[PDB]
This record gives sequence, structure tokens and C-alpha cells, in this order.
Amino acid sequence: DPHFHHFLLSQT
Amino acid sequence: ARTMQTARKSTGGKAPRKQL
Amino acid sequence: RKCEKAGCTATCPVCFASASERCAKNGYTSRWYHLSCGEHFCNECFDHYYRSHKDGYDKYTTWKKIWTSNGKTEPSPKAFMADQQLPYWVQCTKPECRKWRQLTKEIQLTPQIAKTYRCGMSDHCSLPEDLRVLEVSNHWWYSMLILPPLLKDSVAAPLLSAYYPDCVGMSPSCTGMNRYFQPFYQPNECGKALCVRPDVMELDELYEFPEYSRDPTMYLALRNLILALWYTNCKEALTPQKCIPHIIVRGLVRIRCVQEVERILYFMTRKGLINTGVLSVGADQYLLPKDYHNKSVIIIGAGPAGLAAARQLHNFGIKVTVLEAKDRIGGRVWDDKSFKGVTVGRGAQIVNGCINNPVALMCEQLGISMHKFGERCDLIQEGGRITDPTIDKRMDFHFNALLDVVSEWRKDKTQLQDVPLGEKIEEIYKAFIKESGIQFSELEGQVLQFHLSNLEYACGSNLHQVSARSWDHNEFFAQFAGDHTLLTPGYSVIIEKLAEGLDIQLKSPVQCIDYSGDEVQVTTTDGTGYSAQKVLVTVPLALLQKGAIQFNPPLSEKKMKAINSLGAGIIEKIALQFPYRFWDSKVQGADFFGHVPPSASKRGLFAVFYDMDPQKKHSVLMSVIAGEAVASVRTLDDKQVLQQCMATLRELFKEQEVPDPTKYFVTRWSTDPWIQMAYSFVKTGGSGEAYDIIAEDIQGTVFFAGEATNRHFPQTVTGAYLSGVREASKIAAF
Ligand SMILES: Cc1cc2nc3c(=O)[nH]c(=O)nc-3n(C[C@H](O)[C@H](O)[C@H](O)COP(=O)(O)OP(=O)(O)OC[C@H]3O[C@@H](n4cnc5c(N)ncnc54)[C@H](O)[C@@H]3O)c2cc1C
Ligand SMILES: [Zn+2]
Ligand SMILES: [Zn+2]
Ligand SMILES: [Zn+2]
Repeated sequence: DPHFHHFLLSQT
Repeated sequence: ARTMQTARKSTGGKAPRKQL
Repeated sequence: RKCEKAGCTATCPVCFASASERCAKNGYTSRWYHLSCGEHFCNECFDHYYRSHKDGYDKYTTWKKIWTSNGKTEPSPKAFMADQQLPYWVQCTKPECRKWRQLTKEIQLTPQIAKTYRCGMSDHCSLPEDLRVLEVSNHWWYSMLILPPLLKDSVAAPLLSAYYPDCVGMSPSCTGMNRYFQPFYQPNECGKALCVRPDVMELDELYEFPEYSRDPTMYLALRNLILALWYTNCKEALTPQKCIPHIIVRGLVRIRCVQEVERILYFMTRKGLINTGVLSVGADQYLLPKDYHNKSVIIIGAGPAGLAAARQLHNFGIKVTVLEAKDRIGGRVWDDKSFKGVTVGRGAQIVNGCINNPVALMCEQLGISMHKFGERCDLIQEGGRITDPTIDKRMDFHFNALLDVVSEWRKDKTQLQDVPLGEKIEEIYKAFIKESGIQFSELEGQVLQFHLSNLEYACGSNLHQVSARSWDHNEFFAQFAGDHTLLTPGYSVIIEKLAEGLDIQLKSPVQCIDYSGDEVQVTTTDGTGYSAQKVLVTVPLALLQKGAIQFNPPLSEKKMKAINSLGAGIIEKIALQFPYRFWDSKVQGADFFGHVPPSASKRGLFAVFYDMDPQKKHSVLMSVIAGEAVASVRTLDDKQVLQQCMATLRELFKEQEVPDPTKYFVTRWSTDPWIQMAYSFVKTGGSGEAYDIIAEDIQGTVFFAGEATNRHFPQTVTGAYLSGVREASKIAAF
């Protein structure tokens, strides 16, 4: 679920 | 974007709230 | 004389516990129990706790009751051994020795002991290192550790009392931070920006450290601790030496932990999770190893985005130069410090959601205080009448109802079917009056126009240009919780601080970026040449729409489409100083008051007024020009804009006198040639995806940042800041 992911640790 | 609002925040039109 | 475990190179097992009277020591035993390659305990010692008739059953059961009332894993005897009996190991502190040593059975390791330790606490440092120490850094070593390490007295523990310690990599047998720092999700919690799951790895972590997808415990304990150390002291660089002492776990496993903490620590800082905000450092104090240093970058634009990335890259050890077009740094952060004992922003000044906001972090680091807004905001009519509480509630109800139906209508529409929000509201409104033959007064209609204009302010545009489908696209992603604040000393303090000691060239508007050759050629409007291996563009959206910079090769058509699908939104601010606080009687200490519009066309004309002294002593008002009203103000000079504001105030306070202002400013962002906007929004036809597409680098050579490149948090200083951190992380990776 992409809603919850930390912005800085979701830059795959 | 709605997030810019401080005074008199608009509430309607939001998606169903999400929990973990 | 051999290990139970298949393929153990324990060619001589010894018993670390020696708790049973009958310990086999280094002799024969029925069975050697394996905890690690270098750690084994004998069947006799196993029985000393495991069997009810021996002396160590008392101990084993007390611990076992705790491990169940406070834990979720199995209380096996190997787990008791690893949690309670395994000796500690501590590394010598003498720079030229740095050898690992086993402490004797009875010594309990503490941070203070780890901080200062030296061999023998004869030349003790010259005794050889137990050969089992080298063995810990063989890839297979960890694969043959039975149980995963659990940390004792983690700094993260107080923040995680809602989890089972073992699920977050801490020992079940254990047990004044800034209110805005809430870095961990609680179980079953609403989404909020910049929160990590303490019990699950996030995508970039899984990507970076694939070896922990099988078992994430060690990583999670170390990552959680690191964050909690950062948040407990955000004014210093957090280093491995400050971390090591807080890693408390028994057995050689502790050696694997401190070897990993370095790699994790450098990951966390590169990504901008720790060692960030306004932390300054150098030269022999660089945050990332020599390995990333050899490279150079040019950053174009010295606003929050460009300064964020510049700060980060410079702290990392990377060579950075920033080129700013204007004669000042800050961009749309521009503060007026000339009003008496009040700082008024011509640009940004509100912080929208403080929890986990980097701006709140930086206010910590700087010891700045922010004023949290109150809820109250009366809607004053011309001339004088405060709007009836019931009338206010009815029109608020309907306005949000209209937004609900817009939201119902959009679910199956594609970009090719988008209509403007403004249109889709009017229609649903007119459809509604028809449907149910209710009639609204002239006033209720005017109260509606207040809300409408308040959306215009948020978007920075008339509602007839903004996407019904995508106006609130970002709320798909978790948003900043908590207080909205007046940043009373102004964003300029943060700006000044981020910029301190960096190489900035002012009055150097970039014109050409050539990324054809071995490295990037950058040319200013007066012909000055700069070159670097990488380039980061952080110029405002409107400047990308005007093509003010020649790109060679050109930007892709896919990028141009995204660039053009977003609006360069606009607002203007007016600020007025008075001899005294004429509104106090009527406003009664509220932070702001609304102005009900007389007509649809006049709705963005000073819709809200902000009291600029939260201490309620000085007398400065700020108000905003949004929507249609920005057009009507473009030909008028400053004095004429003043007159209309003054006439508005005298209508709002019709039954009293209002003093003449003694000082003012009127902003002209719209015609600032290097800026030309206030903030971005999604035009009709667009999607939030456009932020990502603008954000996409070209050939790992040309990078983009700025509020118009942050899909999660568009528009804001914060959003701009985090986009600079994102790009610095991508630049440092390469
Ligand atoms: C009136 C107003 C009110 C606002 N209110 C708020 C608020 O309350 N809260 C909030 O969070 N945000 C607010 N914002 C928005 C916030 O200020 C911006 O979102 C943020 O400043 C944008 O960051 P930036 O780094 O991306 O760009 P900028 O701030 O826009 O800076 C870009 C820099 O690029 C430079 N540049 C442009 N072209 C070139 C070139 N060719 N060569 C070199 N340099 C160039 C510009 O000079 C500027 O220095 C407001 C903005 C305005 C104008
Ligand atoms: Zn073994
Ligand atoms: Zn034994
Ligand atoms: Zn030593």
C-alpha cells in the first residue's frame, strides 16, 4: 500500500 | 491543493480513511 | 566432541555457560548445543535450566513468564541462553589495537563500558584476538546463527511500547522529546507523512539490503535505534562511535551488529532520514565516506529545493556550486524585517502540519518557536455584521457536500474527460437548487463564495482552470499531521542557515545547459561558463513553461507535456502596519478573520486577514489576493491596491474608526521575472503523475527538484525542501 510509505524510502 | 488551507479548512470530498 | 549442527566448523566446542556443576567445559558431552559457529553450550548445562529437578529451573521459569507476558517469540532454552547467559564482547578503544574481547560471565555490558573499554580493564592489547572474532565477518556466519539478536535498553524502546519488543528487534525481558517528532507508526494508525513502520522494512531498504528479506530483525533494531538517537539529539552529526555504545546484546552477534550499523547509518544519511535539516559540518567531518566524494554538481536556483540539495551534498563531502539568478537567496521565501518587532513574509510563512515536518526539525535545531493557529475564524460581512453561527454551519455543510459529489462524479472519468472544478461545482449547485426547491438568501450565497475563494487561495488559481479530477491528487499519499503554525521568525532563518558556507553565485541567471559531452556545460545569460559532472535544476514551474533555459539535447516531449499540464498558480500578499490594534474589540485575539464577498467576482479580494503578532502587542495585518482578483490588480499600482484594502477594512469595521496605515507592501510575484508564480496546481486535463515525470532525471546527469516536482507534498517550502533531499540522495548514489 503506497499510501503509508515514507517519502524518502520509496524512491525505489 | 487542499493541504494549502489553514483558515477554514475544507473537509468534503476526501477518500475513505486508511488504517494499518 | 562434535556440534549437533550440520556443517559447523566448530572443530573444538567449549561451553560458554559453565552453570551446571557438571559442565563438560571442553570435554565430552552427550550433546553440544549450538547457538553460533563460535558459541556452544553442553548438554549438562542445558539440563541445569531445562529440567525441573536442577538449580537453574527457578531462573529459567521467571524469565519465561516475563518473555510471555511481554513477548511473542518462543521462550526456548537457546533463547534463554542468548538473552541471559551468553558473555558479552566489547571492542578495545585504543586506536592502534581495536581488538574484540570476551568479558567474563558476570560482567554486564553498558554503554559507558563500551565507550571507554581497553584490553584488560602486562601489555594486554598484544594478546592475540580470539580467532572466533574474524569468523563473524564471513557471509555464512550469520546464516548459521540460530536465533536473531535482540537489543537491550534500546533508545527506541520508550517510543515503541505499543509493539512486542521482539517484533522490533528488542529483548522482551527489559523495561522530553519534541512533540512533533513521531518517526514511527503506531499499530493500526492513520497515514502520516515521514513515518516508518518499526516492524517492516520499506522498499528502498529492501532494495539496498536484500540479505535481510529472509530475516529483518537485526536491520530493524539497528535502523530504529539510529532514528531514535537522531531524534534524541538532532543538533550533532550522529556517528557510528555514538551508536556502538548503545548496541547492547550478548555474544559474538554483537560484533556483527556494530559492523552493520555503519552501512545502515550511511544509508540513512544519504537518504536524508538522519544528519539533515540545518546541520552544518566540515571539512574533516563529512557525513559519507571518501567513496562518494569524487564528483561535482551544479545546482541552479537558491530557494528551499536548491539549498536543501546543496546542504546535503556539501555535508556528504561532494563538491557543489549553486547558481542563483537574483541578487538574493530564498526564492519564494522572502522576509520583510522592517516592521517594528514583527517579521512578515512576502512569500511563505505558514507550516502546514508540523508532525515529522523537516521545518519543525529545523526549528528544533535552531531553537525557534512557532505559533500554532487557533481554530476560530469569524466571517465578517461588509459592513460589520459577524455571520450567524447557524448560517455559517449550513453553508459549510453544503459546500463540502458539493465537494463530495465532485468526488463521486470523478471515479470513472479519465484525463480526456476532465472538467474544471469551478464548472463542476456550479453545475452540481444549480442541479441541486432545481432538484430540491430550496432557496438560499443573498448572504448564504455570499458565504458560499467565501469558501469558493478559499479553494482558490489553496490552488493559487480561479477554479475554472483547476482539474476536478486531480485538484487534491496528493491526498492519495499520507500527509503531514498536526498543527498549522505561523513561522514567526520567518523561513528566512532556515534559508540563511542552509546557505551558510556554501558556494553561491548570485546574479547568475542560467541560460544554457548542455549535457552532450563528457560533462555538463552551463552558461549564464552574460556568457559565464560553469561545468560539472551533474546538474540539478530547481527553477520554478513557470520558468520551465517559458523555456527560459535552453536544454541541449531538448527535454523530451513527455516532460514538456507534464510541465504544461500543471498550473503556475498565483497569489499576492498585502501587509499593513497600523498605529494601534484597532480590531481587538471585534476579533478578540483570533489569529485571522474572514471577509465575506459582496459578489462572485470580488471573492479573492482580501478573503482572509492574518494578525501578524501572535503576542497580540504590535499591529500588523496581512491579507491575500487570489483567483480573479489577481487579474484585476495587475494594472493597479501599490497605492491603489492599498486604497481598496483600506476601503475593505473600513467596510468590515463599519461601526468604528480605523487608523491610516503607516507602512505597507504589496507583492508582485506574478511579474518577478525569475519566479512569476506563487505555487503549482493541476490544470484541467492533468494528473498528479506529472510531478513524478518532471521529477525524473535525464541520463543520470540532469536532475530536477522544486515544489513542482514533489507529488506527495506539492506547493510548500517543506515539499520543496524534501525534493532537494531526494535529488541529493540520487546524486550521491551514483
Ligand atoms: C506569496 C507566497 C505565499 C506562499 N505561502 C506559502 C506558505 O504559506 N507555506 C509554504 O510552505 N509555502 C508557501 N509558498 C510556496 C513556497 O514558497 C514555495 O513552494 C517554495 O519556495 C518553492 O521552492 P523552490 O525551491 O522550489 O523554488 P523557489 O523558491 O521558487 O526558488 C527557485 C529559485 O530558482 C531561481 N531561478 C529561477 N530561474 C533561474 C535561473 N534561470 N537561473 C538561476 N536561478 C534561477 C529563482 O531565482 C529562485 O531563487 C508561498 C509562496 C508565495 C510566493
Ligand atoms: Zn556449532
Ligand atoms: Zn556447561
Ligand atoms: Zn587493546
